[PDB]
Amino acid sequence: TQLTREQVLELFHQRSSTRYYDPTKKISDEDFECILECGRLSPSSVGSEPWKFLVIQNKTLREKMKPFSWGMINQLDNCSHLVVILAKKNARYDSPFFVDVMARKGLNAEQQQAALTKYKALQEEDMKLLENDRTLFDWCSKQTYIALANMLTGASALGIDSCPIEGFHYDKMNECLAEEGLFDPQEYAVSVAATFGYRSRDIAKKSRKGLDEVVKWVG
Amino acid sequence: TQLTREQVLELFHQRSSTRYYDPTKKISDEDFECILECGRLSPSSVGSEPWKFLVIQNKTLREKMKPFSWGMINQLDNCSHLVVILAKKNARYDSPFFVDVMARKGLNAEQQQAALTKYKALQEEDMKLLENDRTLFDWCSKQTYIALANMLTGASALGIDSCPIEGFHYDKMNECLAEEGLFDPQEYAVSVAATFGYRSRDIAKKSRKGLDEVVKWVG
Ligand SMILES: Cc1cc2nc3c(=O)[nH]c(=O)nc-3n(C[C@H](O)[C@H](O)[C@H](O)COP(=O)(O)O)c2cc1C
Ligand SMILES: Cc1cc2nc3c(=O)[nH]c(=O)nc-3n(C[C@H](O)[C@H](O)[C@H](O)COP(=O)(O)O)c2cc1C
Ligand SMILES: Cn1cncc1[N+](=O)[O-]
Repeated sequence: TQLTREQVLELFHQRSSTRYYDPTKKISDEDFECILECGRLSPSSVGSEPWKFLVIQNKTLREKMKPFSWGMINQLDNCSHLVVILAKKNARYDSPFFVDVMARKGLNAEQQQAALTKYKALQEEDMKLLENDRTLFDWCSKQTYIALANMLTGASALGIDSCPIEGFHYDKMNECLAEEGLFDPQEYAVSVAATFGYRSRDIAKKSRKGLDEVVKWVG
Repeated sequence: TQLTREQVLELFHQRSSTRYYDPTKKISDEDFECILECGRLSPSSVGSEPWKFLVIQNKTLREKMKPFSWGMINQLDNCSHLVVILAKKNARYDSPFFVDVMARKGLNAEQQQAALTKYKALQEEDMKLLENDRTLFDWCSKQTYIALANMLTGASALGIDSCPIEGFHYDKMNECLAEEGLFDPQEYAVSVAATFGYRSRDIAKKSRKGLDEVVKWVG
């Protein structure tokens, strides 16, 4: 809630991508719903919250993922928890989805007419999102990477390890989770995944480009 | 480094988007560098780190932004620090950019060949990123939203308020920054921005969809 600079830097050095989990250690129900709160509470362009979290604990569905999920093939066998983050498809400014967003903010017919104009200008001319489905979807998916990041960091502050995952066939992952009836494929699609658990190896050392290469100061 | 579930929950609850900053209060050099380290230390797909952070402290450059940055037009004057995050354009697997990525990990001719095969599978087959230029830029831009999230969370842990920013004309933010020589527009493009400072009003109440509609457990 309040940390020193030393405690902050150590929080982000200690967070590593964990490829090897101890299958004997499970995350408690309490710890993991806290990790999920970190995602839920995440900021979100125009409060859109365009995410759904699938917690994949069924072991046979994990096995069914392995043939197309080379980026996590062994982690699927040993991680405590697997989260697949979906992102909202077709989140147009004039959609029922954004009517839900305005309703959660209590906007009158006037404030709605102002908000929709702002949504429209953000989507249509600021960010050029309405070119095709993929560009609008990728806008929501970006918001979900905020939720992903916060879940990795909250987990690590709880002493729980994690690993973000893009290494899988996205079309096959979308099909397989839709055929289990886990989400409506016209409404949502897979954005990114993450495993969680307790590492079985030492933390690898951070390798990054230096601060002088990634930062540019304009005084 | 290690918090409790209540500590973690308030760390993410206490962060909110600040639209009103105290022009009298400035972030320390040491406090901000630690914020920037939270970004630098963020995870990224295949270690790509496809970001650059422009810290816009120049006051008259901030003024040029106001005509096309309605999302932050009040914050521009009073915020302590403004960061504009760029994402790499054309980060193709076979590009010089990924030679740097492989170099930073010290990969032999055989290890580079395996890594190149994995990057190609990821980009062409799994995520279908080579459809056009926007799909590939939007992938790198997603990674930058991880960096963005961690900087907001690091700020909040240091007592520093923040607001993430998409409310500007991207076309005109790009050209304004590129014509002033701050990045190469064929190599990078604006992804998202964020202000940092100390709030001048009260923290508004968190409003989020309930955990029971954003989470679906699969047993
Ligand atoms: C969105 C995203 C997707 C990633 N996908 C995978 C993956 O499928 N499998 C994996 O082992 N690592 C994956 N990584 C981890 C990166 O390779 C890792 O973040 C990077 O090499 C830096 O290492 P560090 O996170 O340990 O600091 C992914 C990272 C991100 C942010
Ligand atoms: C990527 C991103 C871009 C945003 N752009 C803006 C913006 O331009 N101006 C602004 O005032 N708020 C902006 N917001 C803030 C959101 O409106 C805010 O996160 C959301 O309404 C939830 O409120 P909270 O962050 O206070 O919890 C942005 C949020 C995100 C994550
Ligand atoms: C992204 N990805 C996919 N497979 C492996 C990775 N990695 O980040 O090393």
